[PDB]
Amino acid sequence: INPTGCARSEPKI
Amino acid sequence: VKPNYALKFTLAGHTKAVSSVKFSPNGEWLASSSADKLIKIWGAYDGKFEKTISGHKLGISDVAWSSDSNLLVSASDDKTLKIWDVSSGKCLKTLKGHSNYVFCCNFNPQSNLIVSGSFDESVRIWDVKTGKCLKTLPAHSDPVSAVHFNRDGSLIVSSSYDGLCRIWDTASGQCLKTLIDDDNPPVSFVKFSPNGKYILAATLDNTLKLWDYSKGKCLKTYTGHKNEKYCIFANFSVTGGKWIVSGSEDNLVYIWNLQTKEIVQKLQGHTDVVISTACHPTENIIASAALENDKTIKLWKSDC
Repeated sequence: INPTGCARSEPKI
Repeated sequence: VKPNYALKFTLAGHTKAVSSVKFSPNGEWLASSSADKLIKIWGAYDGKFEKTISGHKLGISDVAWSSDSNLLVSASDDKTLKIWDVSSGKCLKTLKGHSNYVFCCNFNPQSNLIVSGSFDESVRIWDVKTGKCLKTLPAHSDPVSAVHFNRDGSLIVSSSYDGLCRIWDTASGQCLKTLIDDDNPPVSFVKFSPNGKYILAATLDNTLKLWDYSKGKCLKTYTGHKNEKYCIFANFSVTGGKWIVSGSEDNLVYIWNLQTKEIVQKLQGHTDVVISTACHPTENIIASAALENDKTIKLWKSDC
């Protein structure tokens, strides 16, 4: 699950 | 000569990060996708909210228009894509098959096909009429960050965190070319030029590159911005002067002179990462969108 709601809005770690 | 983009409208309505904005081919509309699970349609000229399109179970990372401006396709964390009839807002087909987040999508120019890229590391090609998946390409060894058809639909270019850009034969599914510039930083975006001869690629080392597809050679690099963490859309602006346009992680829209590689404008206004930019197909208009601390889309207009 992406906390922001979608994959693109998460930073790459 | 430099452009003079200035802020015209700010489009507010999404309740989470906006992920992608795209202008309709006919120039009438702007579509936006968001982490809030919604697609919204706005007037391209007046910025006026038109409608909300809903149905996805989780947030959406990308959206794209059919060539006749009648359909949209969206890519979602819910592992599906959906084809929408814009006029009615109805979901016509749900494209199922991916086994992880669907990250990127695009119609071919004929608009009889859709291509998608996913965190499942594959690229899929879908029949628009039947909703059936025609090909599953084992394209990459890490998430697929962008997919795009060339001008006649004969080729697909894909990019991935695996550091590769790959070009595929649409008909046979064969990998025709792999492009890499010795070092292997994650590739976060890729797109054909409007004539199909070049590919513009972003990597997560603050760098954009213009590649000659045929020669397989990097010709130009664009730098000065911040891009270390996010898959940011970039564009060829061709309605006036010839620019490269991109978002940036310092909350700005960057515009470079395509030929000189010099930064010509930096647009201020957003308050979080600018994840997406788009260029109007006939008029000097740029749309930008930002992540969750901002949640807004902005329309900027210029005389050249």
